[PDB]
Amino acid sequence: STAGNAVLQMQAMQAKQADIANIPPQLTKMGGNTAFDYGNGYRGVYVIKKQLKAEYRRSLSSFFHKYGYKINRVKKPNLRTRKAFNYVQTKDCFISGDINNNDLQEIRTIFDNGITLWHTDNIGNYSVENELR
Amino acid sequence: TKDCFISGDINNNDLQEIRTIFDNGITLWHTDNIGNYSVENELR
Amino acid sequence: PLSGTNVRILADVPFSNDYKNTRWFTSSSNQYNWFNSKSRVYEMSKVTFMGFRENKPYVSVSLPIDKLYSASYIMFQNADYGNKWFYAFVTELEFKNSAVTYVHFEIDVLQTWMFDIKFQESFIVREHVKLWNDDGTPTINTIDEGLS
Amino acid sequence: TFMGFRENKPYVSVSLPIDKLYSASYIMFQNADYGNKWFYAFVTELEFKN
Repeated sequence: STAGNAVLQMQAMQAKQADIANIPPQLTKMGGNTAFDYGNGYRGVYVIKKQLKAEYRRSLSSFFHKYGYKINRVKKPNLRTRKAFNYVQTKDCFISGDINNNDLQEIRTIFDNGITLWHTDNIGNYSVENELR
Repeated sequence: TKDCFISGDINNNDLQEIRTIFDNGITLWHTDNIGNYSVENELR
Repeated sequence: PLSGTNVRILADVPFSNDYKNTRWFTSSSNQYNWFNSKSRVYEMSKVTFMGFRENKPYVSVSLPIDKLYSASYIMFQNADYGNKWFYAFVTELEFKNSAVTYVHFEIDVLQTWMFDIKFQESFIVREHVKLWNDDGTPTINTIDEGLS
Repeated sequence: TFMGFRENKPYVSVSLPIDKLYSASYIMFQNADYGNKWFYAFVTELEFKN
């Protein structure tokens, strides 16, 4: 019931079923008629900025907010970057220090299993902004 | 069935077992020749 | 909970230790009034719970195993939590002699602490959502169910 | 004097009944031999003696 596999199942339940192509199937028919294009004011280049639907923004934003981004690189973990909380999950992490190797081995597994580190006494209140600094 | 709901005047322990029985699948016979699948088994 | 007051053993409570279903109430009062409405199999003004050891906790009920079949639930108060009602499942019946019976229980963490919990922002797999806008137009729900 | 003598479960002997210890969540203590280090521990479970 570790926080890590909890997140993994969450990744699985909202798993990307398909990418959005954004190639109009009517591209083929667009040119050919110059009188049609210039008549209706089609001319030069157009810059069309597209962004995902609001429904999925809420979804993904909420997810990212609680459990951060996927990282997949080896470094020392961000433990105190945000104002409120930092989620941290590692794999085969290395933690040293003057502690009996039994306890030290347990701490390693704690971060290997994933953990949220709070910096404000209002623990569990995920409604905050949790910005940097 | 899957996550079936069966109610009635029975202790919740037994009732919970019956639910699992149908959740696991079962053949209910209506003729005394049990296991004889060679019949037509039509409606009515 | 060591001791108990105003104890009632309850029948006709449908939900069980599966915690797949339970009855949800609006107020501490509404909770009690619902539970109050059952056909009372047994009552006691004070009870010393004595199961305390290995863990099976229990009560000593002075009626034979017969007539005690209907037993489904227990609600009781404690001196230390004031007039807070504690709600518990009837897990098991065990042989005492043939005239008074042992009724063992399991505190319902849902029913008991129901109004004492605060739910915070959590990932939710499924829930019942608002279906229709005011206009009669359908609310937008496009999450891929993955169903044929 | 802590007496969770068995390797895998340690405890303390608290001279107040079990009903009053439900709220118990955590334990903090120092040791004479490790100076002023504070030790922090979860209250895993309550067990009835008398």
